[PDB]
Order: sequence, then C-alpha cells, then structure tokens
Amino acid sequence: YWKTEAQATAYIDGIHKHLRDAAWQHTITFGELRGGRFITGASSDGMGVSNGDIILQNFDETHTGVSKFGDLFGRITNLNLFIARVTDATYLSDEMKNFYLGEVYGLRAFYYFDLYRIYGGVPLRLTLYMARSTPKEVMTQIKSDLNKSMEYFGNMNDFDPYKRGKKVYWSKAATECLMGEVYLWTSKVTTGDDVANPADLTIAKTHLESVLNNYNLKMLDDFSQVFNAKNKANDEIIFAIRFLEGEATNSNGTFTYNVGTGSTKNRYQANGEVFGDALDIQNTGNQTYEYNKAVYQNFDDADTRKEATFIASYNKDGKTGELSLYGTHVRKNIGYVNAQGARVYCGDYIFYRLPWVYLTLAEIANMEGDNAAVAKYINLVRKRAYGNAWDETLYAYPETADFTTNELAILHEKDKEFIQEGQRWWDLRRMTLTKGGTPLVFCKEGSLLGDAPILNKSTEAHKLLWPIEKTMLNKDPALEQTPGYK
Repeated sequence: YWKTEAQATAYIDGIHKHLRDAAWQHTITFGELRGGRFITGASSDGMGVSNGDIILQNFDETHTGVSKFGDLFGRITNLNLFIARVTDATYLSDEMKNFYLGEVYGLRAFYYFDLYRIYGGVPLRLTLYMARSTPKEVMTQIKSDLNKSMEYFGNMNDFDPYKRGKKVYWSKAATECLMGEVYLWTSKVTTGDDVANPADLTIAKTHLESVLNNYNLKMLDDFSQVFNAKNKANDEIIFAIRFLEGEATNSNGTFTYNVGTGSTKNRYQANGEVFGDALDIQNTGNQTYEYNKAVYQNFDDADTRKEATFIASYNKDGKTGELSLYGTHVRKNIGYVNAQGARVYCGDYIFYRLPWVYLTLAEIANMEGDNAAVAKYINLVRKRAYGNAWDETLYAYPETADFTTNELAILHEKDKEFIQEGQRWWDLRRMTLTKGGTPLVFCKEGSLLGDAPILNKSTEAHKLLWPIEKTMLNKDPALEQTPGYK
C-alpha cells in the first residue's frame, strides 16, 4: 500500500515511539514491581502508592495488574503490517529494507517475549476472538523471529546507519542481547509445555559474547555517567528508549517527593540540613513508588551506585538531634533542569547495557560450573561501582564452588546495578537456588530481607503468570483464564 521510502521510514519512527510509550510497562510494571522490594500504603512523602496489588502479589480475575494483555497487540499488528508491506517493496534499497526488517522482526520477538513471561500462552497475531496459543507455540514464534532478525541484519553491526539516532533504534546488537535473554530463560524455566532446555545455554552464550566482542562496547568509569541525560547513547549502552524534552518525558518524578504538599521537604538530609528541594525537581514530583529502605541500606557507602541511585531523607530526634533513615528517593535517571529552571524527566530508558551482558554471562557460567568466570564478571561490575574506593580485600567476590552462593551473588549484584531497570521480577522467576532447582521467587533467599519467600510454592505457583480480566473473558469466548487462577 506504500509507494515511498519516506513512508516506510516514518512508520519505523512510529514503531519506535509506540515502543517508547510501552517502556514504563516493560521496565517498571513487568520488570520491577513484583520484585519484593517496594513498600505499600503511604510513602515516606505521605501519599498512597500506586499499583499496590501488583506489589503485594494480589492477583486474580478482578486484580490483573494490567488490562488487555498490556495493550501490546495494537503495536504487534503494526509490526505485522510493516512486514507484509515491506518484504517485497521495490522503493527501498536492499540495505535499508533488510535493516528495517531486522528491526521489526526483532521488536516482534521483544513484545512476544514480555507476553510469554507475563502470561505464558497468548493469542498469536501475525497477519479479535482468537484463542491463546500454548507457551511452546509462542516461544517457537519468538525464536523464529529472532533468527529472521539476524538473517536480515546480516553483517550490518552499525548502530546508526542512517544517522537517525545512535542506540535509540533497534539494532543487530539488540537482537543478540534479546537472544541472550530468551535462550538463557528457556535454558532454565519451564512454562506450560515449553520445557527448560539446557542445550540453549550455548546459544545464549555465543550471542552475549558476540555483544561483548564485536560492537566496540565499553563500560564507563563513572556509574552516574551511564544515565546522565547529557551523555546519552554512550559506549556502555546497547539499546535505550529516547525521551526528549518537548516531545515525550517519563514518570521518573513519581519516585521522588512532592514539594507542594508532601512531608519529605520538612525532614533532613544526611548532613543534617533541612531536605527542602534537595533534588531540584521543584513541584514536578511525587512519591507514589518507593523502595523499602533496606534496598538503600544494602549498599556500602563506598559503592558509588548508592548516592547515584538514591538520596535519603531522615528524621531528627527532638532530644538528641540524632538522624534516623526515614525515606529514600530515586535520582538515578531524572533527566535535567533546563535553562528556564524546570526539571525535565527526559532520562532515556535503557533496555540493554554492558554490565547486563556481564551478569547474564555470569549466570550462564554458574550453570556450566565455571566458578572462576562467575567471579570475574561480578568483580568487573563491582570494581566499577566502588570507583577509587575499590579494595579487593573488602569488596571482591571470592570464587566458590557453591552454586547457591554464586546465584545469590549474581542476583544481589543485579539488585544493586539495575534499580529501576526492570530486572528483579525476571531474575526471581529465572534464577534457581541450586542447579536444576527451585526458582528463587519461591525461596526465602530471593526476598529482600531473607526471611520469607515472595511466593508460597504450595499455594501460589499459579501466580508466576498473570491472570486476565473477567470482563475480557466474558466478552471474548475464545480466551481462557491463565492456568490455575479461579
């Protein structure tokens, strides 16, 4: 139905902006909230927090977290349409056609992999009132799409071949990262009829090592520079969602405080000074998402990620003047203050960056038994974190044959490295207490405090997957409820 290069390229831009619009759901709703480290009730700043049912694992046919399969099928159908229209188009160069098709097959895998991890089986729309396909059928499609993505990208490793925006359009590296994520997952996790297959580890490994070796990627010396809105598309980043002042901004202000009406402003900073507007966010913020303060307290003070990620607010004892930790507030990726003095939340949403590749390879190493490589990759990330304070004697991970110690060390490094970057729920589903053993979501060792499992395996096994709404079930008789829910 199209006649020109301009139209195809416009549609590619549109595909990316719709992907931007799903970034909060991908990273925060799906990746973070069920991770066992958010508070509920009133935040430190005084406001009832959002999504409390997701956070509490309260899931059933009237508490579904998101509606309409996360509203992703509209996006998917635009990908299908692009593929149908462009596959035999004669108005694009072979190079641009193949680059675009690489992107669009990659992104169709991306969306379906979120749907598989959240729901298991879902309708397979590739070309309403369609039945859910089985998890195996969905994963077959995901993997077919990833292979087609690589086939189209071929040898084009360039991140920015048309100079439209480096690292903010999908790329060959991004597909390789996704393959690393997908094949590791299927190596370790059974969902319905899609049975864990250790043969997949080798494929994950090859693609992640390719990412390390073939794209000129490098970890930055300064953790904060990774996220800095004035240092975007830097050498550590593989693929990020672009937020741009005057076009689209994100909701990272909701992890802060409300200067207008909240209580944080009247508490204190670590130095004893009144908190006020310590982040320079004016009245742009609220505190409707907040990490349990143990997340902050888990960092050593010599770990630069601590104050890069968080600012703390304190109560001061009326008698003794002693400060006690009260709330924490996320300043990891809150953009900048513009020339007019307004806070703009245009921090990019990074989906893949290099330390993720390292900790993912660490997890593969743990599966192999390559204890030396587990330690290597953990220490690469730690050494960067501690900066000029790095001291192997205090902070280095010593190698060990104990699978559990290694798996937990990798989780706890991801827990520190990837605050607000959408990993922990996935890590809890995927990582296991022992080789071939119980998912960490069912073990007290996976919880923030170490005291009780996030899910009870004997009563809550069905809550690994998310339910769909009663109203949708009533309107669409093709659909069945996610397994095990009433």
